[PDB]
Amino acid sequence: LSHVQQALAELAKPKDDPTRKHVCVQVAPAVRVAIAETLGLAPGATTPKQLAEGLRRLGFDEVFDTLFGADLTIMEAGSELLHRLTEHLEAEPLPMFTSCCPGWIAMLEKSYPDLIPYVSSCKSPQMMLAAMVKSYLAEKKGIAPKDMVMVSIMPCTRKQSEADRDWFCVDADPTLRQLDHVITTVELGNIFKERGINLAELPEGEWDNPMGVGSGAGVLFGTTGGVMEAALRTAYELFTGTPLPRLSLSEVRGMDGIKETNITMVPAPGSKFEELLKHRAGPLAWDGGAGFTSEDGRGGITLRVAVANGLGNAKKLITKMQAGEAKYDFVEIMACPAGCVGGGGQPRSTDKAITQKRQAALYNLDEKSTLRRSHENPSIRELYDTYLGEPLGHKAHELLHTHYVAGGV
Ligand code: SF4
Ligand SMILES: [Cl-]
Ligand code: NA
Repeated sequence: LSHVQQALAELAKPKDDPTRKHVCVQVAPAVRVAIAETLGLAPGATTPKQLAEGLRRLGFDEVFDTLFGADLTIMEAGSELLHRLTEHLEAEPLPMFTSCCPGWIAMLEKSYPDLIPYVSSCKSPQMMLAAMVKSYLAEKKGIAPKDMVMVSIMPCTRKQSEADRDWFCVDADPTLRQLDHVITTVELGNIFKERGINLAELPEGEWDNPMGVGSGAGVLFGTTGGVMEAALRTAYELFTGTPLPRLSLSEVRGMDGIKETNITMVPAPGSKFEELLKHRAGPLAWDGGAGFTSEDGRGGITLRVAVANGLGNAKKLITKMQAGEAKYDFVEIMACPAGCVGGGGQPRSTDKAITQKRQAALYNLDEKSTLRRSHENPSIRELYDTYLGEPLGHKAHELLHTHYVAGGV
């Protein structure tokens, strides 16, 4: 009856049982780093492939990395940000708010419904991957979507409410969910312990590529800095023709839980963006944007970015934004004070710095030194080229975008 119980019941069916479904799991990075703590070990003390092996030992037919879903979110959100910028340069409002945290989306709908048009229409990484699995991958494997079960392992006690939004379903049948069951880090750790599975003693397993062909997880080596940063990078690099380094946000004096950075953007020589800047020179009192110019006319825009952690802190930021005392163009609100590594589904620790330890072990040092870019991922390129079309296009909109409901759902 619980979602854990339903998922385990699907796995309990022998693989050759005529009523067996194709049971898929996707795993968030915050889960991978914290799951070792369920054994009393340090964050990161078990490897990603040990976790993949453990999941395969529970009976999962596919084991996916949610980072594949995040590459889709980066493609869509980066394009969406650049589109809003483009529309505003040529005279879907700015500022844009990210949409990946369901705690934020719940507060948005209930308490700030007038802000709905400013929020990204992107689904979350877990929902984009789920939508893809029950469309593209089902078709590829010749499996009816109703015979697919999608489970996510999340650090978050709110991701089931996200998955349960009614229209996240296949062909307007609300009982055919894109994402069926969410299991938290601690629930999964309990499942392993109840079965005598010790992740730390497992051999390395393998990931499956959600494209259904090829080796590995379908995500390239390296790190992005997360969906918000990589969406910014996508827009910035197209706008300027120059690389965006890893960001370092600074604390905002006088506002708890708020960090910021300003990103100066000069359009690439000969680009449409350069043309737009030169030729064409609501609830949130947006100031028409920050810009700069030089004596010879090489002008640019300055993108003002904020991240709010904690919903109380976000409410204070929104108050200041409405007052015009805080001026931002792109804002990420996450409900958890420490972000997802400190989510409500994570192990409890006496270590006041456990979330710092989780963040540090979240990706290895070799991968942290390497910046990767979602649009360079051959699996992502193939999916757009042969199935989705263009970011923000009709098919991408259908599978990967969503809407919001004033008053909540
Ligand atoms: S910040 Fe917290 S509530 Fe929001 S997605 Fe992450 S774990 Fe869930
Ligand atoms: Cl997600
Ligand atoms: Na594989």
